[PDB]
Amino acid sequence: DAMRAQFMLMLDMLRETAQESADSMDANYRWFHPAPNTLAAAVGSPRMWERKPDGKDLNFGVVRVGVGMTRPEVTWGEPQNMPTDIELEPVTGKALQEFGRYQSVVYNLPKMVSLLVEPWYALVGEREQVLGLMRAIICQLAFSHGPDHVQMIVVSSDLDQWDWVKWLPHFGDSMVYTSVREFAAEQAELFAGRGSFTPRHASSSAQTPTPHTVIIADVDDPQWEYVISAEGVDGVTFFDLTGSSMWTDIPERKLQFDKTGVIEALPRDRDTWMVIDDKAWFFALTDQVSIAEAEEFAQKLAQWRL
Amino acid sequence: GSGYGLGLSTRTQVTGYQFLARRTAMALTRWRVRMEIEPGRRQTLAVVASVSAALVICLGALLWSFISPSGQLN
Amino acid sequence: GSGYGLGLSTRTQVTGYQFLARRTAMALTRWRVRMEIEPGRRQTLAVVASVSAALVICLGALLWSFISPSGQLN
Amino acid sequence: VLATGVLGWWRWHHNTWLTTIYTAVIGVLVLAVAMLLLMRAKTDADRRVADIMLMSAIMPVTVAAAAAPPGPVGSPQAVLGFGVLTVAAALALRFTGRRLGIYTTIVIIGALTMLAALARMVAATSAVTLLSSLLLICVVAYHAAPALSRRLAGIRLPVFPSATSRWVFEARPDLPTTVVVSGGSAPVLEGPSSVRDVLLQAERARSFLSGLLTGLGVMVVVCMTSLCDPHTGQRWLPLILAGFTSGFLLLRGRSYVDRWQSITLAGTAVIIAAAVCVRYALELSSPLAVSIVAAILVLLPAAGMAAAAHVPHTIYSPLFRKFVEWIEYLCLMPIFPLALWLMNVYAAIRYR
Amino acid sequence: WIRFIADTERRSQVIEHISTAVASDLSKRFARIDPIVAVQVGASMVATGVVLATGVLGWWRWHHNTWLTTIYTAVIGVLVLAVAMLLLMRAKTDADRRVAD
Amino acid sequence: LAGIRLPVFPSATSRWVFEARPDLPTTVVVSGGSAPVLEGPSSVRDVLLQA
Repeated sequence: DAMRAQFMLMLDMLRETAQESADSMDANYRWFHPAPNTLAAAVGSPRMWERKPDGKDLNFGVVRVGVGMTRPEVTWGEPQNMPTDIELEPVTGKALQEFGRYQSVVYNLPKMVSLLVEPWYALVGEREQVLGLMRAIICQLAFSHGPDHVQMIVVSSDLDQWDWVKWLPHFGDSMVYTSVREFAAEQAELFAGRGSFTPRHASSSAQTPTPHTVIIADVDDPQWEYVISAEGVDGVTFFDLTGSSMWTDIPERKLQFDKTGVIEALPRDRDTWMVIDDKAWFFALTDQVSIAEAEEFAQKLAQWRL
Repeated sequence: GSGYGLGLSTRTQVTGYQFLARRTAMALTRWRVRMEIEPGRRQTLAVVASVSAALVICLGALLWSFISPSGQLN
Repeated sequence: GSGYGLGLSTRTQVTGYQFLARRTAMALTRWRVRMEIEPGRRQTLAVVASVSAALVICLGALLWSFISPSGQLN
Repeated sequence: VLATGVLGWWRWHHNTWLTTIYTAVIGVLVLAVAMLLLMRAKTDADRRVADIMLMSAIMPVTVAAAAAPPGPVGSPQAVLGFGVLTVAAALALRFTGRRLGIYTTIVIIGALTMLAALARMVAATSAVTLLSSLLLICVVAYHAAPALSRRLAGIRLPVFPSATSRWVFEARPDLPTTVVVSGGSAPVLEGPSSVRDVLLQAERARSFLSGLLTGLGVMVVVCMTSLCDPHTGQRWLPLILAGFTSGFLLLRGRSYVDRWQSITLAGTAVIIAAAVCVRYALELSSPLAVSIVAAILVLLPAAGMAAAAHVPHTIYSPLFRKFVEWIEYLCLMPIFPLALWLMNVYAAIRYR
Repeated sequence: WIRFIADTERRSQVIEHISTAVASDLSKRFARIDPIVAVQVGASMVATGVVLATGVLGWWRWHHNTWLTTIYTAVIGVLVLAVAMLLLMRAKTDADRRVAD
Repeated sequence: LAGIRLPVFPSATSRWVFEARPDLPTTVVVSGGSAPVLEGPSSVRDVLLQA
């Protein structure tokens, strides 16, 4: 009993050490990626348009999509001289096992997606879920990055939904289209000129040209096949709000929304963004804003210039 | 599942559970698990000692009964 | 905390304190602490021996009063 | 409740069916109102209202049944009354899941009282014997209290040989549960379902224990103050038993850190002495007796206030801290050997 | 009223082993006994004690005419009053006053 | 009766700190020789009167 007691006691002091490191990560990630409703008040603060592309800033091109599970910064060393299966004492056995199961992940952290990792991101679900997340992504990009680094395009028939876009400066030009035939005449003339998609990383960020392009697809026109079958172009990223079969043919680029608003996707590494499994699983709880809330945010941002 | 039902068990598993019962019992009354000393053991044992003292005395009375009963009149 | 109040204590602490007391009692009486022999305990045990011998004689006399009862003038 | 009172006073003097028959409808009516209130209630304020009404309905229902048997009021009426009271309180608790404390207190005094009256009914056993036994059951119940409270609150302790398998450190973690609010319709997730229950089981556990201590407290004071008597032969025997019992409870408090739990234990120890002092002055009244009782009744609590103020700011050596601990064990040991002496069991065996 | 309301988002906390988890949580949601409350309890018990003593002393006078009742109560009254007076002069904080009152 | 205080034990709940910041020295005064002087920690100076 004395040995059992001392073992339990030594286990809890490790727990405290784990929890302290966990607090540091909560404070750090929030400081770089706050929730969308708080950004409106921060517009005047120096945190706005703070991100840099110059290699050392690993957060460039990263956008917050919601909350979920993540792997902590701790690195566990396996126990030496592990007794064989028939030799393990029952009380301490489950303790070290359950300790390992729960203390290996930390709950309620902000999840993110990187534009530098995929040609497109297919959103599949009901209209409200799809449009809500897109509005959230747009405003997050708009607060952290300046117009000298990001430009945005929308192709949609339901113009009543994209009306609020008018106030944001990132949608300017030296810009909403009704169909691919229209988009092809004006915009594709510029973008088809060079390249094909190539996944990047932080060190590579210093070499890519400064203006990154975000394209929103909401028309389901079959004419998109020309750029899509060519596997896109570098410096561009498409978001399909319709869920057309041409975009939906790659699980590694498909995000599925449940009735509860939970998003499921293939798991990706926190440090390399590489896909780690071929089966879809829980990813994040969706964050979203209304049309009124988006326009309010855009108006506050519209007051400023370089 | 596992752990459910009336499956077999062993003597090492019996002490293992009694350790968790004593440890969780103090966590409700003292709000600390350090168990520098284990007062729950002592307090229970004290009652067992008391009962034993009661049993010992009443057996002595029965021993007395055979040595000098009530029916020895006249 | 800093030791105020009536908190519990272990047997290692009980003799530990009692040793610090014997050494200080010697210091007030002999002005030295080398303590090659510890006469403080020795003088105390002799008293305990005296009390023990007296009580045994009392029990003997009390027991004799039950073996063959008697009485006294009043 | 006042209505049930006068009806009770009548039944205590007259052998007519009036009280049982006339009270039954009164209870049914309040109960009916309570049922509707519980259905229509949605807010916390409503629940408070609903709970008060429901609690009030159990009283008439209880006395109505107790008054059902014919003839002089006695042993069987008590069995019926405390019996339905026990079932009703337990039943109210199970489905309501609220007000855990007050209902638990009712269950214990009912249950033990039911077992007390039942013995007097089935066998011609004296109150002396019937009360001493209740004292012993309550003494062991205090040691059981922290454990018995673990079961009712739903704490479970897993023990299995790791599924007959080696460990898997990289096992897929459990899915976090999502939660919502009526006004704040936007959902948020807080954590694994297995862990959230503990934070709820604990709050529930604290309540069962607090009630269990209170119910037992009432029983020891009622039994002890009944055993000691100023006219009965060997006056000092039942009184010494009251002394050790008080000592044991008074020291046991420092095993409990909670504010109301600790005061109830200390209070239980003090009130027993006060209660015996009054009983010992009224009967067998005399100048020495009232002179003595008046002194004890004022010095005892006074010393207590003195101790409470000075102990928290003074230092004591290990030899003394270790001495007070041992008083507790020394107090517990004599209870069983003495209770049987008061019950004459040893004399009963020696003369077979 | 126009007001600034801060963000409530923060990480969750989990402890798996049942005993440690019960102790941690149960210590943050309740209040433990402390020396401040102990003194108030002590004062309350003595107040309850003396009213019971005067009660039984009065019950004797209702059936006996001796001076005993006035003689005995007078000394108690003076003593209790003397202590209260001594405390009021020494009180420094509202906590002390509740004891003295 | 003279108040000699035997050291209080740590109750087994904390590690020892080998060098906490030293204890503050105490000053003394004389009327005629108005110049003050210092001589040691309060805990040590008392024992010389305690003995």
